[PDB]
Amino acid sequence: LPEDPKWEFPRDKLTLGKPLGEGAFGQVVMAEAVGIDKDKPKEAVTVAVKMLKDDATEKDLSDLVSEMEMMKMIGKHKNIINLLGACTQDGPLYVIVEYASKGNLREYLRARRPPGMEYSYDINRVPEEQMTFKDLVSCTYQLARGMEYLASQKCIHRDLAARNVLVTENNVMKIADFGLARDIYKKTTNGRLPVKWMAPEALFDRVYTHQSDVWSFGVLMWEIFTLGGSPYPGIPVEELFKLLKEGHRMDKPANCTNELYMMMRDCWHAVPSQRPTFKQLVEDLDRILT
Amino acid sequence: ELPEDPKWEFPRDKLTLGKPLGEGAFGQVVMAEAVGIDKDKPKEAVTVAVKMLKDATEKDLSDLVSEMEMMKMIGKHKNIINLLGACTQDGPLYVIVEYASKGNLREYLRARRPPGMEYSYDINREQMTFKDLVSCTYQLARGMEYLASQKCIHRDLAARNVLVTENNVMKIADFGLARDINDYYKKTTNGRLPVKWMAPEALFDRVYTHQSDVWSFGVLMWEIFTLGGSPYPGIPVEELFKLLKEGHRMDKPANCTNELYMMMRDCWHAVPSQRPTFKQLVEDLDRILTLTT
Ligand SMILES: CNC(=O)c1cncc(-c2cnn3cc(-c4ccn(C(C)C)n4)c(N[C@H]4CCOC4)nc23)c1
Ligand SMILES: CNC(=O)c1cncc(-c2cnn3cc(-c4ccn(C(C)C)n4)c(N[C@H]4CCOC4)nc23)c1
Repeated sequence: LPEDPKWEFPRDKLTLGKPLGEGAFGQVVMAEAVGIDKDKPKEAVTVAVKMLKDDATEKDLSDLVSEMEMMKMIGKHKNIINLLGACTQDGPLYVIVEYASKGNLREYLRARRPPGMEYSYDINRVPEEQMTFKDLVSCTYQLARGMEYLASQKCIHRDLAARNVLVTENNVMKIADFGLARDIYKKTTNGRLPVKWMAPEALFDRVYTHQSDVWSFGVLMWEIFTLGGSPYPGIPVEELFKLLKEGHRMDKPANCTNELYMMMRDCWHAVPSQRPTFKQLVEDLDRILT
Repeated sequence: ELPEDPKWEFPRDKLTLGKPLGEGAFGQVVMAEAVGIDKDKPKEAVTVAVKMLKDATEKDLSDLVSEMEMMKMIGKHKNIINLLGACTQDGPLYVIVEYASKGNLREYLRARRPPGMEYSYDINREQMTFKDLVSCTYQLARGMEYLASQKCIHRDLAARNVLVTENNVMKIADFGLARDINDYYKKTTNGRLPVKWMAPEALFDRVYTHQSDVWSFGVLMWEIFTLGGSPYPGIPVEELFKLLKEGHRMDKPANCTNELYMMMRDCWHAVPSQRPTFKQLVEDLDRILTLTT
């Protein structure tokens, strides 16, 4: 792998830590980096490094490099997990990205559900108490702002879901895993069946567009206002195909205004060209915030 | 097998292909004609250009589909090559866009330079005036300000990618193309080295913004008032990196007022946040155009 001084970070100044989780690209590990912020070059900063699992092929290795080199292309934004640097030449490939202390969004919302209406036993959070409606509309607004940035850079996400959203310690929403490569199932990875987030054109024809991500914004909105519900609850994958081309759609979440739910279904238009653009989603969510 | 969209489907019977025109990164574009593509006049044949694949991969098919469906989202404008229809489901994919009879701008301008002032041996054409040149820039700024408002970044704005219709309307083209993994870009594509149209911040950080699109507008202006000149004449690409961040810029073209050349340099501002918006470019370009004669 060629050198890149603009992005290279020395492994001496990088100290690994406890693992965080795993994804389609490998595993992501907590870490600390000394001087990764050039402005404050004697400061330890908490970071997350993305690396391969101990059983990955080179197909998986080029797919880690090809996400890293795409993260350099699309720039930085407040509502995405940004790239900080990399370790290339010696040993394993580390990819250093921003750290979000409050974890991922789906389990953040599930932990803050009302008593007796939990998803699973797990552990609840009453220091966090419970979220308000205005709380919820700004999380999607932040994500619309972030999705409108990625769309403007001609980037397609292909798998936008609440589990792939991350929360910083100031409750900032950060879209993650947007540079992954596309390689043409019933395999639940990380607790989710990804086919339930796909637009019909990507589910039946395996074709993706910025409009297809708009379909996956709609489901994301449904996850948010149900505080982490699971879409199409308990429906077999074999039946979603038939149910989808029949015109059936998900029901209106409680504690959610009609105009938001009528915005939810316009993302689920059968024709991609008929779905809203990210630009008007940002216009409408801003107006609804006040 | 591509999804349906009735509003945009055009029957393949009524479309008869013709001689090829040229190519881009997206495939080939070929002359053709379509009967009834204009619904208001349904018994009329209209000349169109259709974009199709060259052979090209399964990846190349998705980037045509996402360029076609992105052209539907950003709307229509007088100063861009607009989408007219498509043939999707029953055969190979055809994307039908507007036809500009006079070809691209760079060779349009080069064909119209004075005797003895040629760029190359091509049969010439009937010479453009100063008012001709300024309204040509105004039209293109109007088109870029529309594209910017729809959150669109061009990334490769050059005279060769502007086309002229039969009444001299300027139309920006290839604005919805997908972004791939970085071409060396130092290889001549379509008679130009695209690296000479890139802003330094997009050169050194490989990230594109609306402020960089203004930088390539400035280069574009230089192309126009030199009637199809070649930017940075005889400078090696390996030296252009240093030469740009050293502050060197192209010289003021003849038959071009000082205020236009100092507008050209404000496009080439070192600080991107300081370059003007297209919104302000059309406002100033409007002012220069109406004190024409
Ligand atoms: C499956 N992971 C991704 O897809 C991913 C991709 N790129 C960057 C990340 C990432 C970035 N900051 N970050 C912070 C944490 C974290 C912090 C505190 N906790 C626990 C103790 C509550 N977990 C984290 N943990 C995983 C575990 C479950 O969900 C996120 N993942 C990340 C994640
Ligand atoms: C990189 N080009 C594009 O991407 C593109 C995309 N979509 C539509 C076009 C297009 C639309 N109308 N049109 C007309 C002509 C033309 C007419 C008359 N001539 C001369 C050769 C006799 N050439 C034309 N010629 C090509 C050949 C040289 O420059 C462009 N291209 C177009 C172009």
